[PDB]
Amino acid sequence: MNLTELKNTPVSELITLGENMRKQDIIFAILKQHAKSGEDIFGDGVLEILQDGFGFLRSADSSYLAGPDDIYVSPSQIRRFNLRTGDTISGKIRPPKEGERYFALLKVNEVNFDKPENARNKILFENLTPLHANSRLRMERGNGSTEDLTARVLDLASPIGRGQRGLIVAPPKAGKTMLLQNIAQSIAYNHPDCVLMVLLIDERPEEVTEMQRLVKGEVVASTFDEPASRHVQVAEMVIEKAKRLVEHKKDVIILLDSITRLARAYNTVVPASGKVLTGGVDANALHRPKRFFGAARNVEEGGSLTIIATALIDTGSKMDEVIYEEFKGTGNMELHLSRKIAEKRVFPAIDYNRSGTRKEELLTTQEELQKMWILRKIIHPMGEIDAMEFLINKLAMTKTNDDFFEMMK
Amino acid sequence: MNLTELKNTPVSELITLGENMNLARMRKQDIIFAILKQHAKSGEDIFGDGVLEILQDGFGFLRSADSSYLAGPDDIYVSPSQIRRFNLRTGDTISGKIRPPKEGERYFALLKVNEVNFDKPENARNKILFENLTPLHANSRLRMERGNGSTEDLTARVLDLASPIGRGQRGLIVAPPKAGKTMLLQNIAQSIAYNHPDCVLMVLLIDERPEEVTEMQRLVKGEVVASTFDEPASRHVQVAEMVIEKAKRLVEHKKDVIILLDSITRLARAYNTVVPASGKVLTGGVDANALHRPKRFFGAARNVEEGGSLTIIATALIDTGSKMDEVIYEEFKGTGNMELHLSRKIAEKRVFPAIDYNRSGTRKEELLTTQEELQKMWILRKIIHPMGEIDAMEFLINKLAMTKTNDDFFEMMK
Amino acid sequence: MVRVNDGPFADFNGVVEERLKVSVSIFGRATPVELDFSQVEKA
RNA sequence: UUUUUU
Ligand SMILES: Nc1ncnc2c1ncn2[C@@H]1O[C@H](COP(=O)(O)OP(=O)(O)O)[C@@H](O)[C@H]1O
Ligand code: BEF
Ligand code: BEF
Ligand SMILES: [Mg+2]
Ligand SMILES: [Mg+2]
Repeated sequence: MNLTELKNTPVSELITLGENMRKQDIIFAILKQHAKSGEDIFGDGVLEILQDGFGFLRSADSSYLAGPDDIYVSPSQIRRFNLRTGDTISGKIRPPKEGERYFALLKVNEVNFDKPENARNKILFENLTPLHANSRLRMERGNGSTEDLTARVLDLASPIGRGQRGLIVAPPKAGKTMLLQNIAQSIAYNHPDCVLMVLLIDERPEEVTEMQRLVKGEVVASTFDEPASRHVQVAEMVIEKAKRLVEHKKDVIILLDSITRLARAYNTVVPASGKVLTGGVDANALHRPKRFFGAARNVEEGGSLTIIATALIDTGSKMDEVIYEEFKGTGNMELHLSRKIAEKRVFPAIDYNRSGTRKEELLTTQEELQKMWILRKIIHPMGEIDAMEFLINKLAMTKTNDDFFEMMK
Repeated sequence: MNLTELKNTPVSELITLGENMNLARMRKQDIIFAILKQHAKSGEDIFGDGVLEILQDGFGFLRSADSSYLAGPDDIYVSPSQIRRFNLRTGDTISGKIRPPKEGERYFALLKVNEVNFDKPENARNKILFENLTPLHANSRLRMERGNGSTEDLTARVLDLASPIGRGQRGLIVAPPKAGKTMLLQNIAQSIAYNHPDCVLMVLLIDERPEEVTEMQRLVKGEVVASTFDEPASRHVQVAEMVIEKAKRLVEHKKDVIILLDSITRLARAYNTVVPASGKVLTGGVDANALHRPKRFFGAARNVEEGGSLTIIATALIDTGSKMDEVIYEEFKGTGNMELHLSRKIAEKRVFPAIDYNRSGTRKEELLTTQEELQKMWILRKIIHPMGEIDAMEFLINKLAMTKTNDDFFEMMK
Repeated sequence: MVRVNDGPFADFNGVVEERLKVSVSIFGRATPVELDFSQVEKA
């Protein structure tokens, strides 16, 4: 008998189940009747601690925003297990008493899919020792797929490891979103062990539904129908949840689209400092988004936080150049996409020379790196379009990059 | 029996040592506190140390390196009378006997100061202040070339030829993001640890990647103070101020200090963040009064005739699309006297070190080179100038790779 | 015929025209490069 | 806000 399980089941099954004993009211009455029997009730959600010291368990069906079925978590419970915003909580609950408006948490069974006692003893995210990415996250399916081309080129141009802090940088309509979707598919197939989250900020609503029905993971969104205030709050919840999972030695990946628009939202809510950078960006506005992107890191103790976010350039607005260059000096991987290549309908429209990854020797074998190095020396003299036409025709001849390398010989 | 020595030792050895005098449940900080108190009960002396920071009220505390010289729980109170006695000032490394806090107190107190800047306390009363030291151009060359025929040594060798570094230099590794500035600073740090172990090496990391902090502290043989981009600008400023004052104190003791700063452009941005608005803003969004403080920070680096020096090699950013960084870079160029430029064009061809030879250089390089060494570098620059950026580096690296040292390379030129 | 086991041209074969002037058949463009005697191995 | 940023 769980609250979110009742919220998921269709109304028809709920009405039948309640007769055996608005939809929100069906669930409420069913839960109360089960409480009358003396049987236990259960609920769950991600914790959000308010300023007063108490918190609520937000639900995914409300994008982790305030919801009618939110579960109150008392301050004493938060202090007992050192809970912090982002902690996924599951436990026994009770309907609200007279003069109350919320379900209350009686006992916490699970904190971050683990024993509550262990959440008292753990090393905090702020204290984890950072590292450059060690373990390679290979995107190439190898299934000889035509979509796989995007993954294969990615592996050659800008490898991705666990804890990477990368950017898919390109002008509007260059292929950033679909490239992020290609990455999401590659992650679900090649790395089902990783905890995949897709954060969509200030982007098209149809892409939200396209992404949640396409990726095998969790999708949190805040479309351009929403104000900047909402974008910020939602992103903060998601990033804190990632940090908690990393404290449990998990390999989390966040595909963010778009991080440029998230930075704009921060610039919208930031207190005016009396100093404004070129493009209309407050001098203090990029500190918060910089810490958000900089969350991504490799941990020596165990686990990692990867963030692959899309960024905008050549928008005519200098603000986006500032944001992009600031994030480049924060991260360590950029896959550039060219409008010139995309207008010729050449996909993936990847600017090979501008793309790249820092310390890529930590993510590649000795000979793989030597082969990529040659390949770059060969592609550099070519034009943006010529480079991709050349590379895609050569890769299309084989199923995998390994066979392509063997052809180079 | 020293506080920081107890903080360094693992908890296992601390619990065993304390049981010899239940500690398993309590936090490590408590193990140290209880152990220190018990030793004080015996009448035996206790000791502590740290860098001084004087508050506005006239008293100070001894900050610790494990807190990046910020406020810490184990900070040692230094009474105003102690500061006046030995003319102590913020940055002074202090070592002395300490006592646990009494009832109504929250801090360890300093009984007697044994050592002020690794020297006798009386000598700190009598010294010439940093503001009064007579400045000079760099005299003593700090040669970076290992000579071990290493492939990393290439970066050092080219550096020696393009922009020599002397004691008291005020230099900049200028380049766009991902051109090789940080790794070039790491190469410099290695060369300093091997060729100049006498110099006091400090590595200040401001607003840069966190993995580089741990990479640097496990790589360089020196002290590493950091304030990553996870930190606000306020923290960057305060940390940098502590480090620069500590350097000045050591130079007052005729020491040759070197500060490898990455990045000084971001430090300048932090100053612009906390500076009071003047109602006048320069090109790129930089307050008209914002660069005075960072300019004094970079300008601290100088050669002293009386003895010792302060060198600062800091990285700067260009071609970021943000005019602010061009302003900061050009302002620092008119403050310093050495710039090693790195080219994004060379770096994209995977040619390292990606050094822009023509743009690099050092002022008054005749004070840092022999007569014939300077003549050979001069000829070499005349030959490299007509070449393109990339062609210049490919040519020079292929020629240098033929020999182990620059001296043999010069003998080949004949 | 000659084999290259050092640098980017490692794991490749070729022929010495005349330091050794050995070209490597890479992609669909010959890359003539000069390797030392130890940088390459006889075929 | 304008100017400055340009
Ligand atoms: N001397 C070098 N040899 C090989 N690779 C280098 C060298 N210098 C830089 N690189 C490559 O460039 C990348 C970024 O260099 P970095 O020093 O971080 O530049 P910046 O500090 O200007 O951002 C590194 O991850 C490294 O792969
Ligand atoms: F218009 Be695209 F999504 F940047
Ligand atoms: F991105 Be580099 F460190 F300037
Ligand atoms: Mg898009
Ligand atoms: Mg760097």
